[PDB]
Amino acid sequence: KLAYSLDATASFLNFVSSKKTHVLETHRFDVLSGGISTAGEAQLVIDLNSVNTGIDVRNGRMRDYLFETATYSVATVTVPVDLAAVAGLAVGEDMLVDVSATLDLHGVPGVIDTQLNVQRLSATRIMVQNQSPLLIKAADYSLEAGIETLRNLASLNVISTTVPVDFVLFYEAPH
Ligand SMILES: COC1=C(OC)C(=O)C(C/C=C(\C)CC/C=C(\C)CC/C=C(\C)CC/C=C(\C)CC/C=C(\C)CC/C=C(\C)CC/C=C(\C)CCC=C(C)C)=C(C)C1=O
Repeated sequence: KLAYSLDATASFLNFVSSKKTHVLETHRFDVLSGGISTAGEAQLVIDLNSVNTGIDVRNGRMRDYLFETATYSVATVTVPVDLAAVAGLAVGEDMLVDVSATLDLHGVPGVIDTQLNVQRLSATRIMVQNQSPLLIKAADYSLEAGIETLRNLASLNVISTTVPVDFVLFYEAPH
């Protein structure tokens, strides 16, 4: 079934908000899962209820009014992968992989065309990370209404609708 499992505790995915005059804050999802099937389909499942902004009231507002987690508990990324290309990586070697990754977020699947860095760490372990800075536009996933609700709740003049995302994921073959 699975050629690789996500090492959930070693892996992270962060996103960055900006409010007011460039007050940047990096937030995280504390719970990720995933794997790569023997049919060559890599998946990352992001637990939207695990959002961590450092502020409990804010976290609650993001769950309820932004992601609407009672409807959308998770966001799922799916990426076809060449398992032979990954297998052929020497220990320590990297490769760039151009992907059309599907992101299912907030009830709107969309494609992220980006480049990933894949590096082999051991006979069983690989590290996968965004090669380049990666931006998500809220409006692409019908999240701009959510951001406006957050802005109003916090009495802010402006919150940016463009959100950088960074991740470092570790996938492990069966040992
Ligand atoms: C009381 O406290 C409060 C405040 O502070 C005092 C506030 O500021 C505020 C105001 C609030 C804010 C400033 C926060 C506003 C929040 C904003 C702007 C964020 C909006 C978020 C978004 C638009 C999106 C969030 C991002 C995600 C869900 C991540 C999506 C995931 C992405 C893009 C990753 C895609 C993955 C890939 C391309 C590949 C993944 C790799 C694989 C599958 C492996 C492949 C394998 C191989 C081998 C190649 C409130 C309400 C408050 O209550």
